[PDB]
Amino acid sequence: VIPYVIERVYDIYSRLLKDRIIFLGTPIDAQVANVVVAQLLFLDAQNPNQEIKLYINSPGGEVDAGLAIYDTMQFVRAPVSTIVIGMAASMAAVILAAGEKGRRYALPHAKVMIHQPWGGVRGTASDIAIQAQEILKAKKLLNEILAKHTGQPLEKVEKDTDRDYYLSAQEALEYGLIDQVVTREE
Amino acid sequence: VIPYVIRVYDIYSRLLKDRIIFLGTPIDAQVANVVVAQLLFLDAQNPNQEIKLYINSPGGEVDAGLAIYDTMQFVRAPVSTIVIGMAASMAAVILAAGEKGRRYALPHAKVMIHQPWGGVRGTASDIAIQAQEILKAKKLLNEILAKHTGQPLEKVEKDTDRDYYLSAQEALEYGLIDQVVTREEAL
Amino acid sequence: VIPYVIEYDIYSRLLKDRIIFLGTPIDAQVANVVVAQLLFLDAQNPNQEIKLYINSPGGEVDAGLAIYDTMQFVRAPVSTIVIGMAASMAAVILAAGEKGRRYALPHAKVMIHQPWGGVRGTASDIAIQAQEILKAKKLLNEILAKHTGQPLEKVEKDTDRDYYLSAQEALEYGLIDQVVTREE
Amino acid sequence: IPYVIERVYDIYSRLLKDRIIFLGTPIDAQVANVVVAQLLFLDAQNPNQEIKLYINSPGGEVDAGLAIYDTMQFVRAPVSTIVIGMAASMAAVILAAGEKGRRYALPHAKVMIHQPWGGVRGTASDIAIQAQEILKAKKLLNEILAKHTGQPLEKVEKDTDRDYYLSAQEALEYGLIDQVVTREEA
Amino acid sequence: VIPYVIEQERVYDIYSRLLKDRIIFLGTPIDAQVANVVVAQLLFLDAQNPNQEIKLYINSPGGEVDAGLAIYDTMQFVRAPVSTIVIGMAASMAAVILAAGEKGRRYALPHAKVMIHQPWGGVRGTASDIAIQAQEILKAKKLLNEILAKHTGQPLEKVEKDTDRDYYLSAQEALEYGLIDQVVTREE
Amino acid sequence: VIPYVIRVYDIYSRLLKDRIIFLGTPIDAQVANVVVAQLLFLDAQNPNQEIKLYINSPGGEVDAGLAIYDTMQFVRAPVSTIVIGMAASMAAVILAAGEKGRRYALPHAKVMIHQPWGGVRGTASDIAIQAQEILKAKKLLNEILAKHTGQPLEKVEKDTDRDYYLSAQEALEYGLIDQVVTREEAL
Amino acid sequence: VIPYVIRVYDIYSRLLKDRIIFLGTPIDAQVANVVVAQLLFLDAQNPNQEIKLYINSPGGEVDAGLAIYDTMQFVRAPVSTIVIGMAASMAAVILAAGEKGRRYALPHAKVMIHQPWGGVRGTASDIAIQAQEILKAKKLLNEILAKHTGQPLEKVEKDTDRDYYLSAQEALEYGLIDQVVTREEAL
Amino acid sequence: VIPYVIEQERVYDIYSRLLKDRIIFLGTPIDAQVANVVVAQLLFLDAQNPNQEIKLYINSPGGEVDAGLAIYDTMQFVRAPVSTIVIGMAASMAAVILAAGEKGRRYALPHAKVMIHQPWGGVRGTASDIAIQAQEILKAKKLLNEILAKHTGQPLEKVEKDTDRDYYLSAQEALEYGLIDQVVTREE
Amino acid sequence: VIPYVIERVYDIYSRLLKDRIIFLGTPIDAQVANVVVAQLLFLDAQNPNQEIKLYINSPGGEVDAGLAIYDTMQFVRAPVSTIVIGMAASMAAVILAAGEKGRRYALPHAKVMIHQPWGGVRGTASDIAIQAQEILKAKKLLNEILAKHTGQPLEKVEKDTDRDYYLSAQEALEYGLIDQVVTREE
Amino acid sequence: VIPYVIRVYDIYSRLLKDRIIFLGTPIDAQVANVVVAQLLFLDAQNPNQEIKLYINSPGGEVDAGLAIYDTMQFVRAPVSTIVIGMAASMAAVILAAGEKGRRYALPHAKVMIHQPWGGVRGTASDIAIQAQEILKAKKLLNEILAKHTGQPLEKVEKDTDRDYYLSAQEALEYGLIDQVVTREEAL
Repeated sequence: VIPYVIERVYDIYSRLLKDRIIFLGTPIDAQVANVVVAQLLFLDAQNPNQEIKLYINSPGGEVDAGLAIYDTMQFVRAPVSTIVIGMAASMAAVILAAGEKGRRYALPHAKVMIHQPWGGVRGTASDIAIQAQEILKAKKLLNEILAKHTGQPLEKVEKDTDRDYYLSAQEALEYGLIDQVVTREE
Repeated sequence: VIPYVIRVYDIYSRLLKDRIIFLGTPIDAQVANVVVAQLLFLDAQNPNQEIKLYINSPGGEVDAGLAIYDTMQFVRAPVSTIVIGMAASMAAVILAAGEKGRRYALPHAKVMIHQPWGGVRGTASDIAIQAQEILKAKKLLNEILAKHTGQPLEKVEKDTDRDYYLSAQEALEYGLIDQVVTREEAL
Repeated sequence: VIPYVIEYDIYSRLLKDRIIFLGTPIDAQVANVVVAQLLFLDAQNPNQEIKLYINSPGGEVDAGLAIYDTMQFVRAPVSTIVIGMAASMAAVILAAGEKGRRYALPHAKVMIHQPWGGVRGTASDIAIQAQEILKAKKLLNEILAKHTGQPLEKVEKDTDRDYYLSAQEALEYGLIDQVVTREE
Repeated sequence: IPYVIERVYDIYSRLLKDRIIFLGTPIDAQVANVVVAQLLFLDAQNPNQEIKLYINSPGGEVDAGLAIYDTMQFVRAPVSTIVIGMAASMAAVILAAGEKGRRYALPHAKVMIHQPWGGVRGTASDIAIQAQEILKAKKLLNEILAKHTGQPLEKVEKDTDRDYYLSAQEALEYGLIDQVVTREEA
Repeated sequence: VIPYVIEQERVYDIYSRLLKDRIIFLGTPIDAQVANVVVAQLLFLDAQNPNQEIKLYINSPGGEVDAGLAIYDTMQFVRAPVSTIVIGMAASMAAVILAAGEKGRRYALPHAKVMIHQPWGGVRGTASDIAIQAQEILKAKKLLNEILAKHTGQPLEKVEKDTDRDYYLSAQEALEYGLIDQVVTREE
Repeated sequence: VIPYVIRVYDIYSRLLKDRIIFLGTPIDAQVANVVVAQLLFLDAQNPNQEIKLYINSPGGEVDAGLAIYDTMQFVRAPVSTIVIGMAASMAAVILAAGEKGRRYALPHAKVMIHQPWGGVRGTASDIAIQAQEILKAKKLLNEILAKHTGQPLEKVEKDTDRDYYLSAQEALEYGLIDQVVTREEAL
Repeated sequence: VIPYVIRVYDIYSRLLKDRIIFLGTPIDAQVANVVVAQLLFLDAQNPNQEIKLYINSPGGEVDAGLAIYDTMQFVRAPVSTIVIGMAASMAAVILAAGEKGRRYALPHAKVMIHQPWGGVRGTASDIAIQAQEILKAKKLLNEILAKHTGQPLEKVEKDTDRDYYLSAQEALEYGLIDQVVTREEAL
Repeated sequence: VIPYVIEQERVYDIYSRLLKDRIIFLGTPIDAQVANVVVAQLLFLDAQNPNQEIKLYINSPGGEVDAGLAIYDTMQFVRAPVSTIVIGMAASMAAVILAAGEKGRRYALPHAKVMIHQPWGGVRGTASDIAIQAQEILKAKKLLNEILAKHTGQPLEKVEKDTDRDYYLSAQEALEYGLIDQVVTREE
Repeated sequence: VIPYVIERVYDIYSRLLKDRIIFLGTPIDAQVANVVVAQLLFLDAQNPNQEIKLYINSPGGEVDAGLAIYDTMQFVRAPVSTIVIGMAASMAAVILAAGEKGRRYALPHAKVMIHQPWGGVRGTASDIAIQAQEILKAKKLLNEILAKHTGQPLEKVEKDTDRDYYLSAQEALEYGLIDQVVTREE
Repeated sequence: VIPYVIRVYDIYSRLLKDRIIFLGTPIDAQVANVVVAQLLFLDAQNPNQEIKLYINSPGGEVDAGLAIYDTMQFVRAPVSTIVIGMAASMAAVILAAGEKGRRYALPHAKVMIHQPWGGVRGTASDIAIQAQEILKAKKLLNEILAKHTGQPLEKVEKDTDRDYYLSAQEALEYGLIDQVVTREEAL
């Protein structure tokens, strides 16, 4: 059930998209990634110099899908501000941390969590070795991305993500995942 | 079966034009996102006009409910809360979080507060981590409740140990609402 | 298939004439949409009648009381008309219409009964839930006694089991004001 | 279940020959009836010789567990109880109900006591009746535990409000058993 | 929950709106119905202007061989040059389609992944029917290796050896392999 | 996810405006009816302008496929057929049934022809009736293929005994199409 | 299909007559009870004669595994343990708990040790109770392994953090067994 | 519907009756429970007489590696010589067990089939857990190739190449490979 | 529900096994093959010179399982007479035809059917090629076995088994699959 | 729930000792095999003593029923048939196939004859083959019925076109049985 607004009839999310606001509010798969990539490219084509706001409330999801969002944020000229409302876990926390530096925000009771990737393999030993190597490459890459955007040493990030690593908004600020905890509007 | 008005509105969209939002379901991430979206939209249209949030919900996910809570505190527009029916658990937190003086209940509405519910699976290491998170959430929700009701924290911790039901008048005495409204001329 | 009108689906068209249908079992979403319609019509005009057509087996107590409370709250008088059946929470809502403007079609029926529920959990949790339902049972008997004019002790006895009334019997009970057969 | 010759026994039937009964499953009416049948049989064979009830059970239905409890008190034969593994809820009541002086635990066995749980659907009148029955059951089980452990009733009622787990040594301190047994010498 | 745009009256969902800018998404596993709708957009855009570039964004694990080849053939069939961009993943038939973009206009985002491998299938039936189905798969396997060799510039024997099992490439490795022409990091 | 064009067309509806029809799914009665409806509509719009039928289908029900076949022969408008992807069984009959000279394949498209498949349960009398119908369908389809390909009937009957797969060039040699097209100028 | 021997024994019952018990399935309460019953029976038959416990199990419930562990320590009869196949988690604890000097492995048998796994749903209070129990079980199992292997407690706790697989020779180096046997004269 | 024999009082099902003649059947997929019951029969027969031959008839597609290795080790563990006979099929771990029979006493019926191939498995979990499981599979793969090389006399590199995919052998080919010692057609 | 006989208690099939009679009365899988092989080896060990009777009423089944039965019939010294009652299809018809020459029988309304094998393959193209080669080898082998035991030219057998090839008892006699149609007992 | 006699018999095994066989289920291969096994056993014990086959069956698979039929004709022992309840389709063929003069029905037993029922799936070629088999079975069963009843083949073909029900007295007049038996002294 999603309500509508006029002025031209908009659903609420389309209405906010007109104001350069995108929601990443679901677990992340290819389809979620494609629609977020589509909106980022659209907004950047309309104006490559105006801020885009990406609101995040997501438990994360597929690595390749999350990296397509990450890469498109880095690619577009428009600066992408990130705001976690609720939860930003796993690939969603990487995306949060990938916002334009200085414009990564959290609501006071929002939560961030980072952890190593999860996977599965079925097949002959030969096929398993191939797939295990890919997941091991993904694990290293995500730690490198997190270290780069938080300023933390890679060695520390690798230690912290070995299991589920939960951060309050203030703790995520100290970690370097966000730039500001926002409580009240101007 | 959602009715319409005429350019074309469903009934909830029509009320949204009048700065009325409904929280009438169990709360998950998707419900929180759409309520947050409506709050931000209305606050962007006019940060000085009241928003009314009608509540009829059994609660739901803590993170999702806290996203609504934080957005209510964040926006400049004052958010009046009205429980029709029931406001339980995270929905009771949100009810109590409305603009002070503008928190209302219909006469036969019910409020219920209780500690959070959860689940954990995994190794002992993973379970300890998840158990810590449930424990922090329980403490935080009791703190938010004490803060918006004025009750001492210890009393709240004790009252929410099991399901704690309040009538509208009892919720008023508890500090969860400001007024029980029976008739419209009384406003 | 729900047909349309151009000046609307048929229910939206009737809402333009200040008519609301309560024609399904009552849960939170049904209560919310009926409440929304009542508030909308009352904000359009707080002095003109609203007509609530009822054909429902009842449903959740909290949801039914949300409709009941909103009917009492709005300034607009809410006329109630049972077509078909009005059972349990829907019979409460019928009886709560503006006095003098509660109607029934000749073969429509009303049924009143104590609430129904369930509880699972430890003994401590069951004790809490049992007392909420027992408070609900008393309150619904009090509301029915109030709007019918029957003594509370009589209502409590009559609703111990399913208590069916014809339209004429519901009139005598005090749950409605008039059985209407013809339009005229 | 293996078999023994010298005319063939399964292992549990073979141990019954030595006056040993196993309570090794969740407790329902059926489990209670066969345990009761074994208690009555052994007591009729010899009302003066000890019976050994080995316990490894998460508990179960109250009425079924109390049928075992009552039959233990009823028979003249002394019933020694031994928890191997776990004795939870109604099974902890049964453990504690063994002949005083003859309630034993292996060193890593676990005991747990807690208030009863249940459910009912129906009219308010029917729910009121069922809630009353659960409340009487809760009081009765706390009274039985107070009786056999020597603990004050108020303490037992406070302890069983939620799951109350005890090690073997803690169960000894509680009064639920008489001895933690480690090796077969005494 | 796909958002909409108004007259950028005219109402577009976001993908229809990008289609107006000659952008097509291949963002799902490939079956006949996905292939048909991508072929339809290719034919439509080429009829509107046969000289303007088309951009095909790819985020797909691949799929049915016949369906992927319908997309491949339609790309060569239309006069409009089709640029391919892998965002996320381009595996199997999707990697064939990525590599089939206009030479010089095959792109990857920095962390996109490409994977190539021999086809997979199944058949039940009599030995006669199974032999027929096995022969079709072996022809498909050879054809896909030939198409890949053609668009990468790699020797056929190398491609056949590399696709015997799942062969994963980073964006930079796919450039070195010849499946793409450029890894793009920032817009400009 | 089917995109739209501008007033409002989905992409297939937009292409239908240019006299293009897709047969891109397994064939049942509902697929045949909508393809028949599009053929009749285009032929009524202009009985002299070409219609393009794009084919990517594994075939399907015989009666449904023959309704498409019969409607193509019936309408005055010439129907060009183009297999993109695959055209198997009734879809291959339909491909071969396009206007002589205007039956096309993309280079890696595939055609397959084979005898019909069915099933029946019932009494021996009922089974005998159903077996004779499938027998008549098998003969009729071989006759239609022989007609549109120019192949002798005994050859078609031998070839369709089991799944008979053809590349685009081999389908050209068979007489099922008139031209393999690589670039669009060829049409 | 379990064969029989002659009066009537199945093969496991026949081997039980020779004081041999198999732990060859995942461990739950029912498996522990029947293994306990066999240990008590053999020990009552003769408290001085060796019992052989053949192990091929992925482990299982902690309480069930500890009932087997405790009964082995309790009975006067010495219990030799022999892993054929695999002995993981509680089965590895049971293997290492055999009589000192009489813990054996076949050459390609494998041992694996790891911390316990569980789950719980419920209120925060109930979850806190269950997390402390799994925490106590995790510590207790590391202490038991340290005792029977001679390894320092901190090493066992580090090693069992994730699945820790050992060959027969590596389990010998760990102290989980006393001898790798290739031919039967070695026992 | 397994038939019975009487005192050939004493009642045997047919398999228990053949067990009396020191015959064991491995005629199902191999899991822990199959391995345990075969190990139990091996231990029982060897305790009754450690010097008399045991006959293990094989008709199995293989199964779990640990379970098959428990049978393999117990065959070497017992003093009694274990003769293996493949009737029907001996694939994977069952082919390892076939080849592990007493040298000179490994047999095949004329149309029996043998197949060898690398192990298969699966895992879900965190990357850390997956790496642990992948390492166990790779050790199992190497160990099984080493055991096969040992009992066939084949070079390790040859066995590793041959088991990369399903490697089927007729009875005569299995003799030439070294997995069996004799193809037997008629009794005598 | 299978009835019993005495003299010693036998089920009916075990009682007939005492008279050297084996039933192949089910579809053929490994388990069916193993139990038939077990009975053939048992009877041949009891007396390698006395006839064994194999009654057949089966639609056939797995090729490897059927060949294990076939090979054991050829292996044992005891002559195996085959009798089809009801139906002998596919692998069951091969087994029927493999009986001792002169002692292969059919009841008058029994039916025989021969046809090429059926299979399935799933996997990469490489795996499919391997499996398709195995089924093609099985198809050739079964035609060679049928030709050898019927005396028919291999080329004819290969043509006849291309689809389901049904034979009446008299037609199976003329084909060489059996030696005699039996109507009445001596 | 099958009762016993005392060395130990279930009730059907006890009656088998008296040369009584029950055909009391739908007929498939497994039922035919066990009835054939009993017929052969009894005939081997004494080829000169009557066997009684009690019938209460709706019929079943043709090949399975024909195996019983052929074994009845094959054995030297005369097989008397008695329908109690119902003998339909293949069970009616078997009833009519008992030893002439020894085919009986209880007074309210029912007999029904009808053409066979089947199913076919596959290509047209495979369906034609299966259709031929159903057709041969239909002709053969009508021939067997004409042979044991003495009815002309054409009449049987006509009567079995649909379900053809007979009372015991009508089955006697049809030639399917020889006697309706009401009381035991009448034998």
